[PDB]
Amino acid sequence: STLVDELESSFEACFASLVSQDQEEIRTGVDQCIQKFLDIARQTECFFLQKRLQLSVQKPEQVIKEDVSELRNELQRKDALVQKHLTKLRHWQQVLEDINVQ
Amino acid sequence: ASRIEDPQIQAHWSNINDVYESSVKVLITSQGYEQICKSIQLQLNIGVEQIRVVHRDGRVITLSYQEQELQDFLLSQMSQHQVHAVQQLAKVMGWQVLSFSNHVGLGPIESIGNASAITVASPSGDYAISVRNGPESGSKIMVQFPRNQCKDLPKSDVLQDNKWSHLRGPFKEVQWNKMEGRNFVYKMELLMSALSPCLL
Amino acid sequence: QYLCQPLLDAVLANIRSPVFNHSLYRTFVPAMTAIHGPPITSIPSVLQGEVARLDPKFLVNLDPSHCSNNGTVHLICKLDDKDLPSVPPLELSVPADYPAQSPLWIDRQWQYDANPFLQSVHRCMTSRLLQLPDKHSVTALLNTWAQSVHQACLSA
Amino acid sequence: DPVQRYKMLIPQLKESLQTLMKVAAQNLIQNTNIDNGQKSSDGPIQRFDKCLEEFYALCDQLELCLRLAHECLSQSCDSAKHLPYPQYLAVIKAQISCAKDIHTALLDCANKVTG
Amino acid sequence: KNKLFIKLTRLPQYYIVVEMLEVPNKPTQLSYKYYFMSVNPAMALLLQQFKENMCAFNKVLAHFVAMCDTNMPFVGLRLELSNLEIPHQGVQVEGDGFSHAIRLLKIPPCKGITEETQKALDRSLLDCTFRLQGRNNRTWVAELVFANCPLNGTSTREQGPSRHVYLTYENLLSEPVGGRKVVEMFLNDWNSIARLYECVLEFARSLPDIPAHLNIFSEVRVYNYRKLILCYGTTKGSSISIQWNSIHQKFHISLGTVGPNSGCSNCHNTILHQLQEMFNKTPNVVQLLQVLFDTQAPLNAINKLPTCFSILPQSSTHIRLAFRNMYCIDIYCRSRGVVAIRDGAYSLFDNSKLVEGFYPAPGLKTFLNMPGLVPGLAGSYLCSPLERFLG
Amino acid sequence: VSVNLEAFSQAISAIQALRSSVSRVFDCLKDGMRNKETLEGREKAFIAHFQDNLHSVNRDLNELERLSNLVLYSQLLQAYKWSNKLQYHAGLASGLLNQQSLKRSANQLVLPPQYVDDVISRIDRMFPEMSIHLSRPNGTSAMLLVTLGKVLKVIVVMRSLFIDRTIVKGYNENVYTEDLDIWSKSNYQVFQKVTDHATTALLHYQLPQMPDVVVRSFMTWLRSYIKLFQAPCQRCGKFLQDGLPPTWRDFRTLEAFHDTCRQ
Amino acid sequence: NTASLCRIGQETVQDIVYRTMEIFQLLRNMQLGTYQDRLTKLQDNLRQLSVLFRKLRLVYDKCNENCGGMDPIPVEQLIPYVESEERREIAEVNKKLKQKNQQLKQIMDQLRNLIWDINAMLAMRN
Repeated sequence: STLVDELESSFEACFASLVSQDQEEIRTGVDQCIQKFLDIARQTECFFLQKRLQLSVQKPEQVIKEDVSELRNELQRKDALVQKHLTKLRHWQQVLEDINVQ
Repeated sequence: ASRIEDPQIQAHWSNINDVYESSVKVLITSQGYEQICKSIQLQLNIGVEQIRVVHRDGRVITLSYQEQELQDFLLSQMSQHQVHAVQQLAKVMGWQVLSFSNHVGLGPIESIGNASAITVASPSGDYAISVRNGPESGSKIMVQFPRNQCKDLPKSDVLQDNKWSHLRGPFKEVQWNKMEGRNFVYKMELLMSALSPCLL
Repeated sequence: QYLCQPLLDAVLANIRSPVFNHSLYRTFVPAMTAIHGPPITSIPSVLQGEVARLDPKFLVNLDPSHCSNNGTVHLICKLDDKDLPSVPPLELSVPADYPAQSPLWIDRQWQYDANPFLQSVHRCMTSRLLQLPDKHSVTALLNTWAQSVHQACLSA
Repeated sequence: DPVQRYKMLIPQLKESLQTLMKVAAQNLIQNTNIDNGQKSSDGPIQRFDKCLEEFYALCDQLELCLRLAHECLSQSCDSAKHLPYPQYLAVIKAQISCAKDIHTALLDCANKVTG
Repeated sequence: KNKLFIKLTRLPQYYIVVEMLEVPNKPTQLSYKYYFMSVNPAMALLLQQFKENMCAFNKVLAHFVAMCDTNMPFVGLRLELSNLEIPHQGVQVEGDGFSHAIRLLKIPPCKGITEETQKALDRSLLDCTFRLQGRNNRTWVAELVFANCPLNGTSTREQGPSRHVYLTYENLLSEPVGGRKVVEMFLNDWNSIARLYECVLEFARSLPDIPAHLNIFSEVRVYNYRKLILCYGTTKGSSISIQWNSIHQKFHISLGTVGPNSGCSNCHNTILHQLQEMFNKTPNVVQLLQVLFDTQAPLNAINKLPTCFSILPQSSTHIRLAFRNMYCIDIYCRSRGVVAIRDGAYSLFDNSKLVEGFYPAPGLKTFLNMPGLVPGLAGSYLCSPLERFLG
Repeated sequence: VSVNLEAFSQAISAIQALRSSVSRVFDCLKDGMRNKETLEGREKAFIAHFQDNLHSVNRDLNELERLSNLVLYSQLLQAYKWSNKLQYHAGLASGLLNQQSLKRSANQLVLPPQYVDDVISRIDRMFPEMSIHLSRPNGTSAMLLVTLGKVLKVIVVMRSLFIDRTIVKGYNENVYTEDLDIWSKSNYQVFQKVTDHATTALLHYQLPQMPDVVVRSFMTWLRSYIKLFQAPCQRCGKFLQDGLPPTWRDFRTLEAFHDTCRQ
Repeated sequence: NTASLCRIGQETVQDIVYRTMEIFQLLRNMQLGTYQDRLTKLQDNLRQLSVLFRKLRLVYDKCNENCGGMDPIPVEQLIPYVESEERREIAEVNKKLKQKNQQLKQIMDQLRNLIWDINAMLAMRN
C-alpha cells in the first residue's frame, strides 16, 4: 500500500536506533534496516522502470520529444564550450602577439 | 568512435608526451549508465614501434604497428564491456548472478575476440535471463520462463505431482531487434522491469 | 577426569538398574527446582526431479506396454531436436534405489538395422555407453544418445 | 583488589566444584542402594542442595567483581579519550550538550518529515 | 620438434601441446595438431588429442583454450562429489547453450535429525544446481529451490510455492577450485538448514493453536532457510534472530531493535546467555515467545535503573539486582504478570549471611509497595516500576 | 589498557559458561535415559552426553584459571556513550550504504597548486619510510619522486591533483636527479612489471570526485612494495618463475602474488 | 510528458538514496564554528530531502492518475520474441549535429596536433 509510505517508514527505522531516549546489536540492526531500505528502493526503481517501459512501448512520442530536447541541450552546451574556447584563444593570441617583439 | 556508437568510447590524451612515447586513457562506458559501467579501462603506451596495453584486470598486451590488431582488440574489449554492463546492472537491480564467464568455450567458434557469458536470476525466483555477446555473433539473449506458464511443453506421465510444475523451464528466446530504449543497458533494464513484480 | 570422576564412577556404576532414573530424579529434583525454579514455560522423487530438470528436447514418459510396475521403471522418452534423430523409444529401465545400479538400455537392434544411418548411430551410441563411467545417470544416457546421433550426422 | 579478589575466589570455586561433585556421587549412590536392594549406613550424608547453592553463590560473587572491574576500566579509558579544571569540565559538558542538541534536531526533523 | 606448450595458469598441471606440421601439397601452409597434456623432473601422465570442431588469430586455438579453462574446474568438483557418495548428474550443457552445471539428485540425508523431518526436507528439495562464476573462475554457487514453505513473512515473500536460496563458496587461492572444503561447507550449511527446519516445522504445526496473546505479541518477518527473524513488542519494534552455527554446533540468537518506537536497546540483552542456553537445551520457539512476553515488562523497568545499582544476570527469570557492595534482591518473574522479590543477601536455608552479607535494614517497604524474607510477591508490573525508585 | 579490557570481558563470559555448564550436567541427569529404539543406543547416548557435559565443565573451569593470569555528572557519561554509539552506527551505515550505491548517472579542471602541495605534504607526513620530493619542472603539472627504502624509486607524473603516469626505478639506478627523467625504463624486468602493476593500480584506484583518497590509496599500495624480494606467493613459493615474489599485491588485500601465478 | 515525468521520478528515487548516504557520512564525520557549519549542512540536507519526498510523491500521483487510454496490454505480452513531421525534425537535427560533430572533430584534431608539436619541441629543446 503506497510503497512510498513503506520506504519512508524504513528510512525512519534506519534512524529509529540512535534517535531514542554492544557492537553486535547495532551491527545487526543496521544490517536489517539498510538491507530493507535497499530492497524497497530497488523495488520502487523497478516499478518506475515498468511504467517507463509501458509508456514507451504504447506512447512512443514523448520519448521522441525527450530526445529532441536532449539534442538541443547538447548543441547549446557545445556552442557555449566553443565560445569559451574562442575567448581563451583570442586572449592567448593577443598575449603572444604582445611578446615575440624586441 | 564514429562508426561504433552502441556501448561507448572515450580517450584522454596525456598532457606531457615525449619524442619516442605517448599515452592515452581509453574508457568504454555506456550511454546512460556511466557510474556503474566502469569496469573496463585501458592505458595505451604508443612506443616507437609497439603499442603496450595495460588493462584494469592486470593484463599487459604488446600490440603491433598494424592498424587491424588495435581495431580487433578494441572490438573484443567492447564485447566484454557489454557483458560487464549486464553484470553491473544485475548487481544494482539485485538480479542474483547465477553464472559469469569472461571467455566462454561452448558454442560457435568465434572471431577475433572470445565470446562472453552471463546468466542472472530474477529476485523473485522463477524468472531468469542469459546474455552471450561476441565480436562477430553477439546479443544472443534468451529468457527462462517457468514451467506451467508456457503451456506448450509436452507433459509426461512420470510427473505425477504438482510440486515439479514450478521450476524454470522452456528457455524462450527474445529478439533484441525491434525493442525500446537506445543502448544495450536501456533494453536490458526494460527487460528486467518487464520480468519484475508489476506492482503498479 | 579430574574433579568430576566420582560422579562419573557413580553413574557408571548404576546404568542398567531398572529403577535408575527415579533415584537420580529424587536426589536431583528439589534443589534444582528450588534454585532455578519451576520448569519450562509411486515413482521415486529423484526420478521426478531428474525429469523436471531435463532439456526440452526430451519428452520422457512412462511405459505401459511391457511388463512393468513390478520391477524397474521403463521409459520411452523421445528425440525432438532440429538435428535428425535416431529411433525415438530408447527404452530405459531405471531400477529402484536410483543412486546405485545404473540404469540399463534394453537393446532393440531390429529397428536400428535395415538402415545405414541407424546402424551407425547404434554403433556409436553403444561405444559411448562402453566409454561411459560406472553408476551413470539417465541424463548421461540421454546426452550421449544425442551426441552420438550428432556424430553420425557429421560423419555421413 | 578486583584482580586480587578474582585470584582469591578461584581456589574456593575449584574446592566448591569438588565438594558438589563428591556430594552428588554420595547422594546418588545412597539413593540407588535404597532403591535397589543394598544395605548402606545413614551417615552424615551432607545435602546436595546446600553444595549446589554454595557453588552458585561463589559464581555470582566472581561475576559481580569482574563486571565492576570491566565497567571501571571502560570508564577510565573513555575518560582519558575525552587551564583551570572547572572551565575544562565546563567546555566538555558544553560540547556534549551541543552534540545532544544536534541529535535532538536531526531526530525531530527526520521524524516529522515522515512518520 | 616444432611445438608450443600453452600452460593454463588458472588451473595448473594442465598443458596444451600445439604442434605444427608441413602440408605436402601446399609449400606455403601449415597444419596444427592440438593435444591435452597433464603433468604431476616433471612427469607426464596422459595425452589425448582433440580432432574435430586477417588469418593470424587461429580461432580454434583460443576456442580450445577457453573451453579447457572453463570445463576443467568442473571435473574436480565432479570427482569430489563422487568421492563423498553424493549422487550427482554429470556435467551437462545448460539450456542456455553456453554453460556448465552439476545438478545434484539426493543429498546425504543428515546426522542428528529426526526421520520425519528428513522426509519433509527430501520431498521439498526440487533442485540443487551448482554453477561457476567470478573472476579467475573460482566461485561456486548452489541454488536450492524449496517448495511448500511452512510459514511466510511480512516482506514480499508470499509468492508462489518456490523459495530460491543461493549459497556461494569461494575456496582459498591455494587448494584448487575443485576440492573437499567446498562440498564440506555445503554439507555444513545443509545440516544447519535442516536443524533450523526442525524448529520452523514445529512452529508451523503450533501456529493453528496459539495462546492468543503471542499471536498479537509476536510475528514472523523473514524466512531465508538459514535465519529466523521473529519480531515482538507492543509496536513490533524488537527482533530476535535464530541461526545454527555449525562451527560450534549450537543455536545462535541475535537480538536487535527494528521499529520506530523503542528504548536504547532490545531490553533483553541482559538475559541473552540464559536464553541461548534455554533454547539450546530445548529447541522450541513458542517457549521463547512466552518467556519473552513474560519477562519484557519487568526488564523494561529493571533496565532504566541508574548504573550504585548492579544487575547480576542469573538463570532465566531470576535476574539479580545489587547495591554498591552490601545489599541484594532477587527478581522472580512468573506468568500472569507477577514478580516475586526477595531479601537478596538472605539464604534460602540455615540462617547465615552470604559473602556480601549486610541484611537489608527495611524489607517492609517492599511489603507496603506490593525471618520475614520468605516471599514478597504479587507485584502486577506497576510496583515493579515504582518500587525501583522507591527502594 | 585495551588488552586488560578484553581479558575481563572474556572472563565474564567464562564465569557465565561455567555456571551454565554445571547446571546442564545436573539438568540432563534429572531427565535421565531416553528410549533411543535400542538397548545399546540408549546406553551409549546417555554416556556420550554426560561425558560431553562433564568435559565442558572442566574446559570452562580451566579457562577461568588461565584468564586469571592474563588479567550533572551522569549526563556527561550519557553523552560519551551516545557519541560512541553514533560513531559506530554511522560508520557501519556509511559502509553498508556506499558499498551498494544506486547512482547510475551524473547528468539528471582548475585547482590551486598550493592545495596540491599541502595534500602531498600531508601524505608525506604519514608513511615515514616513503619520502616524496615535489618538483614542477614543466608547468603546473607536478612530478613526484617517491623513494621507498633502498627498494624503489617511483616517478609519479601529476597533471593536476590526479595521477597520470608512473615509472618505478631501482634505488641504485639513476633518475638523473635533474631536468627529472620522466621518460625512461628501469632496464630490469622486475621493475618493468612493477611499473605495469602500478599503472594497473592507477587505473583501479579512480574515485570520481574526491582527488585525495585516490592518492592516499596509491601511496598505501606502493608502501606494500617494501616487503618485495622478501615475501611469499600465498599460492606459490618465493620465486614462482624468476620474477620476485610479488610483482602483484591484491587491491583491498595487501598480499604478495606473482603475475604468472594469478592476480 | 508522462514519459519524462517517469524519468524525473526515476532520478528522484535514484538521488534520495545518495542524499541519505551523504547524511550518514555527515553524521559519521561529526566528531563531538565548524559545528555550526555541520548543523546547517545537515538541516539543508534534511530540507532538500523532504522536498525530494514531496516531488517524488507528486510525480507518483501524476503517473498513477494519468493511465492513458493505451494501456490494455499487461506486462510480458509486449516483449517482441522471435516467433511523420517529428521524424523529419529528428532527421534535420541529426544532420545538424553530424555537421557540428565533424567540425568539432576537426577542431580536436588540430588541437591535438598543436599540443603534440609544442610538447615535442619543448622536449627536444633540452
